[PDB]
Amino acid sequence: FCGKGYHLMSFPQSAPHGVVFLHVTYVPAQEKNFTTAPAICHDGKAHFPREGVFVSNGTHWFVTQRNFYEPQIITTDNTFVSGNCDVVIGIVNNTVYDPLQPELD
Amino acid sequence: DSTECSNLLLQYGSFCTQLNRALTGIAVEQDKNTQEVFAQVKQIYKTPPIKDFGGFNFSQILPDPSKPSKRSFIEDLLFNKVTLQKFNGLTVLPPLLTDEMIAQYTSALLAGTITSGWTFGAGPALQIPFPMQMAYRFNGIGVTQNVLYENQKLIANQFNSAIGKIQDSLSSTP
Amino acid sequence: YTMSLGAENSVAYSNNSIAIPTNFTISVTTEILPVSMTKTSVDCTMYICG
Repeated sequence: FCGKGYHLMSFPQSAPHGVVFLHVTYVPAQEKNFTTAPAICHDGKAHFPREGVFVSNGTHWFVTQRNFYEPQIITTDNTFVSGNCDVVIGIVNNTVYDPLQPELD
Repeated sequence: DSTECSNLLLQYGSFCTQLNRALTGIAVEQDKNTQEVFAQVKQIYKTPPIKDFGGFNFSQILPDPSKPSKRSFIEDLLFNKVTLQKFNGLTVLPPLLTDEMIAQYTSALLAGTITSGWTFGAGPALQIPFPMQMAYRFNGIGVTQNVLYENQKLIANQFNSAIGKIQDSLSSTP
Repeated sequence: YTMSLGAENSVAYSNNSIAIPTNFTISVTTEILPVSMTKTSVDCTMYICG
């Protein structure tokens, strides 16, 4: 509607018998290939990302937002758990870090 | 081709040039209309030869490389249901985009939304597995991802059956 | 010649591959729309008779 890309804001400019809109949009660029999984298996339970996708740099699995690469370690705070680990097809086995165990010890 | 008529017609001035200018003006925008509907893709996106989309079957919307213009099955069904000169001054000018190129536009628009999602309309086309595309589109309507992932095989069957019924409702109902 | 509809592109689709942007570009593009035309009027009597 307002320009190509994800619309941020627009500025009107008057013209003789019309209007000129300056559509400021956000265009993603410089993409990288990755490997994804629908969910992460940990303790016989399936973990889905609250907001983002599971990506791996070939060795380690990360949780990143979907429009900008900012990988983060898969914790129990940026994922949610639903069901056992045998119904989702494409599950990968990995560890879901817990921010409560390290303090306890 | 009556000279005594054409000389008399000059007495009315510039009606004839006005009428041709108006008809040419509405003949150019007939091509603009098609251009702004279909020519919305920067590039001609292609579908992977191996078609594993998590159980989703886009065989009746994707092109067939045996049919005329490589039309899809529903597109061919559509072009056989509508099918129901120059004498003196009348001249039908051909469309700028042939049906083959419009079919290529709709194939690229359709192969980019299967592989890349809605990202190819906002920048660089970013690939994503189709099941995971359905998961984020389920997020868009307020349903969590696990509802798609735990019901993937039901959802794919429902989608395939619904496409099959579009085919039937078009192939029969006049 | 016959028109080329655009550059061919094949997206590297597979069941476990994604592409994620690492940077962005902020682009500003114009869009011109007419809103009004000249307010004209013709006197029918004066145009016809004069």
